[PDB]
Formats: sequence, structure tokens, C-alpha cells
Amino acid sequence: GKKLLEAARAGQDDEVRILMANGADVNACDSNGRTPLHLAAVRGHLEIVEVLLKNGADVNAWDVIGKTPLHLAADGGHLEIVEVLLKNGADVNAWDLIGRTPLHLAALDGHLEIVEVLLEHGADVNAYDRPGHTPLHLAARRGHLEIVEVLLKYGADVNAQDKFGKTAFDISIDNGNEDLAEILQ
Amino acid sequence: REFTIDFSTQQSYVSSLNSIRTEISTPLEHISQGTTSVSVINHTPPGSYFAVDIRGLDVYQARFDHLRLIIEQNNLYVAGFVNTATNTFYRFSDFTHISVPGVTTVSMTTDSSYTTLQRVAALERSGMQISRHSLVSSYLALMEFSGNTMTRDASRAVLRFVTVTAEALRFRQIQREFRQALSETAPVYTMTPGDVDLTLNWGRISNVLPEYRGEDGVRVGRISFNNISAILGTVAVILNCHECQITGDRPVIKINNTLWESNTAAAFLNRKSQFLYTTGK
Amino acid sequence: ADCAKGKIEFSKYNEDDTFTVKVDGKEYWTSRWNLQPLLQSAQLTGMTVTIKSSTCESGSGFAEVQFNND
Amino acid sequence: ADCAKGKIEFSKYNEDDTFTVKVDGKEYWTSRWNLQPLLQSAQLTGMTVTIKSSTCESGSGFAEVQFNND
Amino acid sequence: ADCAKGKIEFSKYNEDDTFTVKVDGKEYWTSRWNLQPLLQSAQLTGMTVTIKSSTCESGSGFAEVQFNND
Amino acid sequence: ADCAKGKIEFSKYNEDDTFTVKVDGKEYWTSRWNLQPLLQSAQLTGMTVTIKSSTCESGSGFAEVQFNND
Amino acid sequence: ADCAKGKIEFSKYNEDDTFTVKVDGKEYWTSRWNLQPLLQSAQLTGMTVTIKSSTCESGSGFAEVQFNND
Ligand code: NA
Ligand code: NA
Ligand code: NA
Ligand code: NA
Ligand code: NA
Repeated sequence: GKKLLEAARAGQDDEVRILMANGADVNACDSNGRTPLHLAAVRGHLEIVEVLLKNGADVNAWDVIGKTPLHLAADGGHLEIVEVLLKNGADVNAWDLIGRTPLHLAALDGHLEIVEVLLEHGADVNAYDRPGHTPLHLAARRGHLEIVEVLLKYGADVNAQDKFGKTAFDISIDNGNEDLAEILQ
Repeated sequence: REFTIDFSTQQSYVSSLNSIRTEISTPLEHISQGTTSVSVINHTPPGSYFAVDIRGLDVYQARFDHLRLIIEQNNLYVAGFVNTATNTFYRFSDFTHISVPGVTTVSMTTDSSYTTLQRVAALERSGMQISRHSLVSSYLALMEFSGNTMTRDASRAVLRFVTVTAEALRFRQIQREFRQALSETAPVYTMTPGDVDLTLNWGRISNVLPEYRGEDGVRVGRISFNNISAILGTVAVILNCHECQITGDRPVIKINNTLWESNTAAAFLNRKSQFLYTTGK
Repeated sequence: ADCAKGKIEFSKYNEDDTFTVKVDGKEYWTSRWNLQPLLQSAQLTGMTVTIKSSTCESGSGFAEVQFNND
Repeated sequence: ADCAKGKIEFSKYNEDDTFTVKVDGKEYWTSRWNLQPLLQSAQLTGMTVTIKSSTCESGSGFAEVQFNND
Repeated sequence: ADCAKGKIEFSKYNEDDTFTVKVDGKEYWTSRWNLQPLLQSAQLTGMTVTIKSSTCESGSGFAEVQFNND
Repeated sequence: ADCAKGKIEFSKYNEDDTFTVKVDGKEYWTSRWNLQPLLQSAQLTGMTVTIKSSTCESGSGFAEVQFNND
Repeated sequence: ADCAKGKIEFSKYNEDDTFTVKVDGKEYWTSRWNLQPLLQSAQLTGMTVTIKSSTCESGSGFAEVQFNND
């Protein structure tokens, strides 16, 4: 399994095709459950994702954490690979063990293009993490002003309170992101 | 071997130290300029010692000339002192392996450590003053000393003498600072916290400097050297690390062109996530 | 899979409290907080790190990494 | 934005448990406790850090910082 | 029992948040969070550790380890 | 106010959960655990710390301290 | 009482999560979580630590320790 997941991570499309043609399993997990689709998705290798998916690799397949290829794509900012996963039936609102949606992850890492594509595919804008953290809280935290402005524009709840009562405005002040605080006024 | 450390003038004093260094150590290839280097003590069997006759406390006079320090050569510790008038070697309890032929050996109950000496002396090295006058007083205390147990004044004398002999031999910094007290103005040398720290880090410094290959700096615990002149201006002689090792087996790690004692970096890189640390009470 | 193996080229604490490292030319991030000091220590001391993960595309998450002094 | 890039000139733990660093002549503070020892290790070792924030005015906050070696 | 005594040959942060070290040719994992940086620092300095566990085969877990000055 | 400036002479964790450092001949304590590793690291690396407080009385608590390499 | 003052001869993370150091030939354990990295840093750098406790027999616990620079 290791060779097909190494090839996938390296984006080596002809090595993926040769291993597949020698009967390597398309769904082959590492330790921690990472499948070749997970590795391809995190590296943004579009061509590898399309050849894996057209060999019958499981689009929703979950790590031990409950991270799916659409989560790994989102974490990595890989817009085109997010779009092809969604167009092959990957669940937009898949939540990991700790309730994190792909919209939470995108928000967390500042990736405005995939925040916009996820929202347009029906991502739950106000989705609550286990400690009641919304995407707006993760994006006010980490100081991603552009994300915070794309949220708010799409009807994100500014009033929403985490498990400690703390708003998005609170968590910007506690991160000393004064421009985020201004934008949240 | 016997050497003299002559306190008559700064010249005689530095000359004396340099002569000792040249005989008992060899310069590091990479930390040597002219004949001023960081040198590694040449290997000698444990128990090997050299005697240091203290001279010149009264400038250029053959007075106050009955004190000899016995220095274990491999580590430069002062194993004890000899009253040459009474032919008596007062040896610290941790140096029973040092035998001086021809003298009466008085094995003391007191060990040689600074922890002990400072306690018995009721004198901390940090801030300790040494002047020509206090070395004479120190000499007189040692010559008056008799007994198998150090007294406060004898301990104070040894603290002062170890500093200006063994520690100055190790550290050109101490040689430089202390030697001012030998000038005609007779100022007072005050041992600084930095001087104390050097003495406390000698083994660590010794383990690291041999690895130096011109890095932009050297960091050993609290000690920092930013260039070779800082190294040379500070350290003269190091242990032969071939108390060099505290734990582990990796002398150094080069980080951002600075040679770090690996233990030091390990000691601030062994923290877990701060949030978890503080909340996990 | 072994996503990347090499020295950490840079690391970065992110606003979402995850931590990114660039290894062998690829960036990966982890949300595991205890990996922050572990990775920064590896970076400072020049350890070779092997980022391991189900998927290995640049910008992907990881929570398994091996550390070698060499 | 990249607010400041350079070595940490001083760091400072504040009474409100935030932590300030001065980089390239500008001071920035962070309320992310995790960054405290990471910034101190970077300061100790002369890492070049890049303070990143949407607001770069000296005295403002940050929660994103890149750590580079020489 | 004292399963392995020697330097850490490699360490590894695992997906399940446990941490593995290879000592005397055998891998051992621990779920003690506090041991992660302590083992990594031991590793970086070549500190000898003694892994103590009920079973000593490679793959065994441990919750006790001695950091030696050997 | 700058209460003391200098290297840390000793540090001490007390049974009452306070952490004392002696700087420039004066002792101050803090119960911020965040400061323990920071202060001890400053101590073992010889950083110059500046203890700051509105309260500069000996034996008083502090929670503001600047760290400088020197 | 000052039970022991000396360098840490070994440290050990115990199965009950307490942490033991051997100082002056006697073993002392502490359940104070904050002390683990500090004690290991002292061990790594050869700091003289002073174990203070109400009982000094080997096997006693402690919650107070001084970290000196000798
Ligand atoms: Na000479
Ligand atoms: Na010589
Ligand atoms: Na070492
Ligand atoms: Na991944
Ligand atoms: Na800012």
C-alpha cells in the first residue's frame, strides 16, 4: 500500500498508474488511515485525484481523526481539488471527531477561494465545533481579515458565543488582531 | 613540576601563568592566535600535580615566600597547600589520591569545593574582593593555619588564592581582571557574577570549545562568545575532554552558525505546548 | 506514506493555532499543539523530519512525524 | 501582511499573559500562549522571524509568525 | 522491566498522539504527553534513556522511563 | 517600573506554588506557570531579564518580565 | 528541610505520572507537573538543585526545589 500512497504524495501520475496496473489497492491505508486520495488531495495533485477516483478510490474515506480528502484539500488551499472532490460526491459538511468541518479548516488557514467555493456548495456557514467555535471564530482568531469579510458577507453570526461565552470580537482582541476587531465592530 | 606564580607585577603574574599554561597544555588548532590560545590540558595520570610557589606578594621581595599550592594537573583544582617553612602539605579530603613526597601530609576533613570553602569562609565568591593586601593576609592566614580542618580565614585565603591562580590559569578573563590589583595603584579586584559563572562552566566550556571551527558564536549555558577574540579574551585553558560530560554524548549543535553546547539547547527545547503546560496543573 | 523527509526549511505558527512546516519544498500543517515545540526543536537542531500521513499533497495536514538527529 | 522580519530584539511576558516581541524595531504582542516558548527559543537562537498580521502598526497584536533559520 | 537502555535512535509523534522512540533497536510508544519533549531533548543530546515496561518487545508501550547521565 | 535587571542568580519553585527568581540581588516571585519555563530558560542561557511590576518591593509578585540575550 | 543539594544523577518519569530525580544519592519524586521540564533542564545542564521537603529519606516526595547555577 505504501508505494501507491508515496507515489500519490509525490504526484507521480505514471507511477500511480503502473502500481494500480500491478494490482496495488486504490484504497490502501497507512497507519493513521491516510489513503492515496488523502495524500493526493493534501498535495493538490489534481491529475492524481482524478485517476484515483476513476480507479474507484473512496472519496469520503476517513483518517483515524475523521479527516476526509475534502478536509485535507481545504486545509491545503487546493481549490481545484476541492471542486473535483465535491463533483465526485465528497460530503461538504463532513465533521471530524472534534466537529471540524472543511469550512472551519479553510477559515483557520485563511484560504478565501476555498471558503467561497465551500459556501457556494452548501457548507454550513455557522457550523459549531465541539467548543462552540464557528468558522468566524477560527478566522477572527488566526487574523484572516479577508476570510472574516467573506464570512460576514455570507450571513455569518457575529453574536455567536463559544463554550466560554467568547464572541468572534473577543477572540480577535485576545489574539491582538486590531484590524480584525475593527472589521467586526 | 614546580612553577612560580609571581605577583610582583602584572607582567610577572601573566608571565607566570603563561609559562604554566605552555608546559601543561597544548593549544587548540582552531582557537589560537600567536602564542595566545585556548589550550587543552595535556593528558596526565590522575594524581599528577604541579606545585605553584607563590611569590611577589610584596613586590619583588623574597618575603611571604613559604606558600606552595598543590594543583592537580588534569583539572587544575587546588588539592591543598604546603607551608614550606614547616614542610607541611594540608590536603583537601577529596584529594587523598595526591601524594606529595618529602612533606608531612595533613589530610583534612574539609573538601576542596567552593560550596564548602564558601561556607567555612562565610564568604561568597560573587563579590569577593581580592587585592594585593588581601593576598598577603590570605598568605599569613595559610601560614598560621595548622590543623586537619579548615578555619574560616584559611578558607577565605584558599578562595582568594584559587581564584588568582587556578581560575586565572583557566580563564584569561580572570587573569585580566585580577591582574589590575597588582598594579602600583593597588586597586581591588572584585569577582563578578560573570567571573563566577565562568568558573562554574569550565567543564562545559571545555567540552564545547574543541568543536569550534570558526562559527559566529559559541553558547554554553549562560556563557556566550561572539567571536574568537571573546573566546581568547576569556578562556585560556580547558580540560582535556578526550567533568566534560554532564549527560548525553553530543558536545554541540550548530544552530544558525552558532556553536551551542547541545545540553543547553536541549534544556530550552524540552518544553511542551505552553498552553498545555500552564493549564495542566 | 512518507510525505516529506528533510530538514525543516521554515516553520510557522498560524492564526488558527495550527503549525506549518516546510520540508523538502512542501508545506504541511498540523493542528497537534505538542508538535509545535517538537517541530521547532527539530528545525533548530537540524533534525531530519519525516512527515507521514494518509495524504501528502502540499498544504495538507499531518499528525505523524519522525525525528532523526540524521 | 508581513509586518516585520528579523531577529527578536527582546521579548517580554506581560501582566495580562500576552507576550511581546520586538522585531525590526517594531513591537507586537500575542495572546497565544503557545507562542511564548517558541518565540523565546527563536530569540535565543537568532532565528529570523516574520511577524504576520492584518495590522502591522507597532504595538499591535499578532498570532501568525514564521520562523526561519539563517 | 528495564526493556532498553541506550540512546534514542529516532522518535516519532504518532497519529493517536502517542510518541514512539527507538532504543536499543526496539520501538516503544508512550501516551504520556509530558514525555514527548523530554524524550526529544534526550534524543537531541544523546542522553541514554532506560525504557521500562511490562513487555519489552519492539512495539510495546511504556509509561516510565529513566533519563540517565551515561 | 523596572524592578531588577540582570541574569537570574537562582530560581526556585516553592510549595506554595510560587516561582522565585533572584535578579540583581533581589528576589521576586511569580505564580504564572507560563513564566517558569521562560524564566528557567532565561536562567540557564544567561539571558538578561528585566523584572517589571508596579510593585518593585523585594519578595513581591511580578508577571511582567523582559528577556534579552545581551 | 533541605534534603539534598547536588546535580541530578538521573531523572525518571514514573508510571503514576510523578517525576523522580536522584540527588545526592537519594531519590525524590514530585507530582508537580510544572517541574518536569525544569528538572530535566537542570539535569541536562548540570544545575545544582536543592530538594526541600518535610522528609528527606530516599523515596520522599517534594514540591519545592531550588535551581542554582553552580
Ligand atoms: Na613566563
Ligand atoms: Na604546551
Ligand atoms: Na553535551
Ligand atoms: Na495529509
Ligand atoms: Na497586528
